[PDB]
Amino acid sequence: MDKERLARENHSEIERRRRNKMTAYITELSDMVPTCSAKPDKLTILRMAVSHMKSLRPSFLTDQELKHLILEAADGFLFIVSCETGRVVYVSDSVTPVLNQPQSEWFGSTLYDQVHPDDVDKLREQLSTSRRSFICRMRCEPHFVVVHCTGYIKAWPPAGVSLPDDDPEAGQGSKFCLVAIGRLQPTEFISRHNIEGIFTFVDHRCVATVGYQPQELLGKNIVEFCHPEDQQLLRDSFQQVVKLKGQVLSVMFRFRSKNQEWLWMRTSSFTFQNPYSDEIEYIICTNTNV
Amino acid sequence: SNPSKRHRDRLNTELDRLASLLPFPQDVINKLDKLSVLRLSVSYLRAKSFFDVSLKGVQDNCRTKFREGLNLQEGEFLLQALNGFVLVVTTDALVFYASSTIQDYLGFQQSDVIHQSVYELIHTEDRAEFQRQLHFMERCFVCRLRCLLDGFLAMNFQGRLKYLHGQNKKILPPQLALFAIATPLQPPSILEIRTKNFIFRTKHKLDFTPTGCDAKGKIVLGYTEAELCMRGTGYQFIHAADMLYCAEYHVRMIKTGESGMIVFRLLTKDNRWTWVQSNARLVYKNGRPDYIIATQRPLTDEEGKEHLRKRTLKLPFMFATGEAVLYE
DNA sequence: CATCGGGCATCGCGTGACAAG
DNA sequence: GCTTGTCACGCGATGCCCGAT
Ligand SMILES: O=C1C[C@H](c2ccccc2)Oc2ccc3ccccc3c21
Repeated sequence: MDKERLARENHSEIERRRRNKMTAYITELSDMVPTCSAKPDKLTILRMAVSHMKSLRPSFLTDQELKHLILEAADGFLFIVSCETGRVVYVSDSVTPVLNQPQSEWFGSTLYDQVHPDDVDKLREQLSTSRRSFICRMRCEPHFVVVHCTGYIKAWPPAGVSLPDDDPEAGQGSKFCLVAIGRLQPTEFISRHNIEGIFTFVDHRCVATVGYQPQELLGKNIVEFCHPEDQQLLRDSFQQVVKLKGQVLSVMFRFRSKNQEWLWMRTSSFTFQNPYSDEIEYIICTNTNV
Repeated sequence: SNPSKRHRDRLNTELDRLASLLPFPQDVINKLDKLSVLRLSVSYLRAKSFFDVSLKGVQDNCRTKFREGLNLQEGEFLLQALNGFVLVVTTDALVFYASSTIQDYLGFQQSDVIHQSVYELIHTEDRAEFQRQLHFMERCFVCRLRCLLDGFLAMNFQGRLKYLHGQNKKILPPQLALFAIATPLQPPSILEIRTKNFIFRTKHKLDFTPTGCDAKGKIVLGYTEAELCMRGTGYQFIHAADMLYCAEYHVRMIKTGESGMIVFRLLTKDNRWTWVQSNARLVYKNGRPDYIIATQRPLTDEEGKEHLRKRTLKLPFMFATGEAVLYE
């Protein structure tokens, strides 16, 4: 068709859609301001909106509104610790609905004092020397919770915040700080263990077989997941597979699944020998559902 | 003068007075058009009306002024710890709110995305999925969003469906809006950035127990020299899908002094797998083997999986994938 | 208690200048 | 040198207000 004419009509349509958008926004403003929706023209709606915004009023949201949105989205509590000693510099009130602990228990504490001892080492690895993401077990007999932490390393002190002379923070002199959020949270698979039974390699198909993620098994002994009436049989199988190197030993036992159910599993086990010194590197296991 | 222009000037005066009150820096306000001026005015009003009904401090026992200053920024601190951005989306797929950090992850300005169709930011093939997540409450899914940074970024959305009060729909009850946090994704593998000629050499005992390592090796694998020799032989470092290949090539090296090119995965100190193309040589002393010198070059995941697809021997566990740990 | 014409105010439409990209 | 969009402007068709019937 005529190029000039279709350009003209497209432009007219664009302007008409712009006008319609403007009037729709005017109607939204009339719906949003106080006594407009209790009808007026465009100018009065605009003046009343101007007055209402003058009443209401840089960031689009206040700090508390942003915090509210984040917490409503995915819970969590903010903690700022020092990377030197783990000293808890700040902790929000959200630690109470998350860990069932008052703010006082964390203030004057250190991050290592609030999580499981077996994780302390790991936390050091996460605190030595931008983004950080890890999983630990925090306190609340003592009871622990798996807590996922996502945060970042920030130069201390922070900008904008005043640090008075008589403040407890005035003498610490920390250079870096971790600012993070903590939140509550028939196939087969192969695995490699040490001669004592500790999961040192876990196939990803574990999820489809026992319901665990690989990280939930690595480091733990396989006997911890086995039924007590089969624990000694499994331990004897692991003991004898070491003595008969290269030989394959099969053992059937009950495995505690993710739902804490009992799954009957057949485990084939043999040893991997160093091709120079013939020493056992690890035990290869194929664990199959039955 | 004439009546039409006078009315238009009265409208423009009201529009500019609306713009001067928007909660944005003036360099953002000055480059706004009238349409987005009205749009973000509506957005501010809707947000304030929602927070008036949904919203409303350190313990007085734990009150110091420095802690008070930290509390007055707690919101920005959470936002920066998100590693991503906030997104509140109405039932009409309109962006009720998006935090500023979206610009850091997608390149879109906050003032341009608020009160707009969220589908404009989402890949078409994924839009339907998002809609199915917009209609128990807790939500956890993945979507590819448009990325203008320097074309699309896959992102994990973790959120909830909650009633968006104070919207004055016509009087309709509030609709379920999605409050979510969008974060990037994760791979468990180390690819070098300066990949090219990052060849590093390692020294080993005859049983492939590390004894020395060069600087580039400490950079690639992430172990210190002392840490590399305290975890047993190198077979504790090898992916379970490569242990038999490494053993076969170790036998070859024992037999003829040279192993040949072998592609396999080493376990970093971050418990990640990194591909290496290696060649293990036997050094001698008085005619008897003394130690091993292995010169490795890091590979990308692409070249590594190509080598695995073109594997010489067919061996058990060849296509197995998994995670590992290492102790001393 | 309306109804009726004045003249100015609202308002939607199409087009042209102008500019970012 | 083309495309999409913003802003202003001219222009009628109704709107509102209000003396004057
Ligand atoms: O070259 C290596 C790397 C590695 C290693 C390097 C650094 C740290 C830990 C482990 O062990 C090996 C074990 C068996 C091999 C067989 C053939 C060729 C190379 C190897 C190698």
